Amino acid sequence: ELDIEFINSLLTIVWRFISENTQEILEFITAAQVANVELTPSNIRSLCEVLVYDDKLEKVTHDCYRVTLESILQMIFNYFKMFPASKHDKEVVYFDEWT
Amino acid sequence: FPSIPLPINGPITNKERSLAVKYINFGKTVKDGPF
Amino acid sequence: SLEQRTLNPDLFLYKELVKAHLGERAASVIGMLVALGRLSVRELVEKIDGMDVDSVKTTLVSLTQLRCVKYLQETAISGKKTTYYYYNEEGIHILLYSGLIIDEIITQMRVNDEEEHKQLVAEIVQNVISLGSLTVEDYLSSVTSDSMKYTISSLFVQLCEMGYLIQISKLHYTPIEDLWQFLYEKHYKNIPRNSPLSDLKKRSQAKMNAKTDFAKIINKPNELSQILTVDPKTSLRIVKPTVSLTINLDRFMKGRRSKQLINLAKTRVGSVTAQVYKIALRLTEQKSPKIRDPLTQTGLLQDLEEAKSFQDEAELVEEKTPGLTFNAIDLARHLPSASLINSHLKILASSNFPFLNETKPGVYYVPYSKLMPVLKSSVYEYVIASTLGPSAMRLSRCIRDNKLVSEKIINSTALMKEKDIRSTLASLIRYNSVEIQEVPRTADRSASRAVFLFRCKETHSYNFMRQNLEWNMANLLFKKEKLKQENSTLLKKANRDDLLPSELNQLKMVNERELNVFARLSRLLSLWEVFQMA
Repeated sequence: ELDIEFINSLLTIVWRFISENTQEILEFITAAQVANVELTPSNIRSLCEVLVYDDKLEKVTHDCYRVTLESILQMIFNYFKMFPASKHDKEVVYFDEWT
Repeated sequence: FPSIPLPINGPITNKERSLAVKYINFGKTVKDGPF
Repeated sequence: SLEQRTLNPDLFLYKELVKAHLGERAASVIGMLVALGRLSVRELVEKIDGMDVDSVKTTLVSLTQLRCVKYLQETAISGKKTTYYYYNEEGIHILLYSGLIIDEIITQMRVNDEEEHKQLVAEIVQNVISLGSLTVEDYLSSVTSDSMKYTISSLFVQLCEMGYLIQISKLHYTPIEDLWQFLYEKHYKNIPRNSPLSDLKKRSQAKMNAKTDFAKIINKPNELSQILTVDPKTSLRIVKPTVSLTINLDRFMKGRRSKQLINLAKTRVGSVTAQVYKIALRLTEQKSPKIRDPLTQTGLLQDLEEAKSFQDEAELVEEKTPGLTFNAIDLARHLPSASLINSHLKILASSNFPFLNETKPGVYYVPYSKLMPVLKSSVYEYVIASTLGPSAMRLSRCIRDNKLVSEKIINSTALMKEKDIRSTLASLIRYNSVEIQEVPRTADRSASRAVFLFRCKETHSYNFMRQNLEWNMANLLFKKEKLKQENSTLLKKANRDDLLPSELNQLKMVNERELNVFARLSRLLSLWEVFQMA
């Protein structure tokens, strides 16, 4: 809503129910801990789109939303558990130093 | 001096360790073959 | 290392490969053609320095045997027979992929277990093309003559009739365009005094009949009616012994296509259906649409009406293909449950990617033409979030749907602060993911009285990412051979034995560090072969 942060801390709550499988989302968000007011559906369709950009959430059937099963990734298509040594090994690959 | 690495940098697994042995005898076959 | 980092295209790759496993003498000449296009022998020797005329003919026959060039002949009215030589692109991909075919024989030929040709079936791939061409008598007259080779010779027709053992001809030793010119005026052997009128139809009757001939002559490799001879005596079947044959990429590149296409399953579903969909593809690559699709290499691709027709026939062949349209019935018994078929492939219909969607009810097929372009969109954006922040992944997805985005609507669509996005966005102008487009509010396109728009530009974003890795192949291969320049005394001493107790220490570290090179080479190569579905 407002230009400062805590929208990132807002959006981490709404994803938790959809992992286990848009007017139903308005009942989910109203709770004790939520404070920002009047929670209009125009901000819900905007806040839902960011998780599609971050690939956490899927858009189907023009109004339905499902998880992209990033929860098992959250726990080759797996950058985690991939640690580089990066020291005393001169034969490494960089993305720069070709431009 | 160059930063920002590729994310594929890890210890070799036995799934590809024998696959890498198939390269070193390949070039030795060609060079110690005819040419 | 700046002298390599800047002034080297994939010519730095190709000069390295002939330097990697071949003599030094051919490294200059194979660079000289691709730096020049085409040149014959009578102008070859003047451009190069250090090699004589017959010294070239001594050298040129070496890479001619390993299918590294493709030759051609042209005669003039007044001139003699001139041998214009062209360049082969796919013949050196065998040299590039050469380890991965060895682990393709094992993983695709799964009927056998605990067989004693395990060392032998890996040797034949090392025999069929590393020696150049190959015929049947070449291995029959080895140090073993009979020696239970009927279990070996009849084993090869299992390994030939499964594909990728097509007999070579003039078609494989020539490129694709120079043979199209000879057959083009073969269909223009028509006198102009038969029906001269409406002259724009005269090349139409040339091109529609040569199109059927080009489809015929590309089946001449795949025409398996003559690659096999029925044996009346002592043998069930065998291929013809007078056939000189090699291995190609066509089953391998389609094999690596599904090997790549199986990797999206383990991301988009768990482990149960990822085991299911492996069976659904393995019956299909025996006759699929070609991944390189050689019918669109060079022709009348420039006008739109023919450019429509290059996929107006390809999808209709793909939809009406008998060789891959499976009944969704017989695949259940291939798993080492008819309800579990239409339940575990129900999520194949409901998944967000166009695979197993359009078909007749009851029978299924795997759509191809609209599938791999989203695979190219799938992994490329995932590599954008790899090496820098995932805030770029939010920016990367934002442009394709919010078309021609501005920086005003970027705060209504995406939600971050104005201190971290401009640091991230400018990190993606440098890497050619976005395209700037400025619109002025004054005359002469003044910079200050102007605003700016972005664009996705799905062409230059992927051309940059292709050749960013093509240089990253030989950059590691150049560090391979400089490791052979070091320690060069004892490596020939370790090759003349077939022992100082402290010398052996400096032999293991140089062997394990080069072992990581071939390990990481297979990693980036799988990331590179995704962009070869063009």
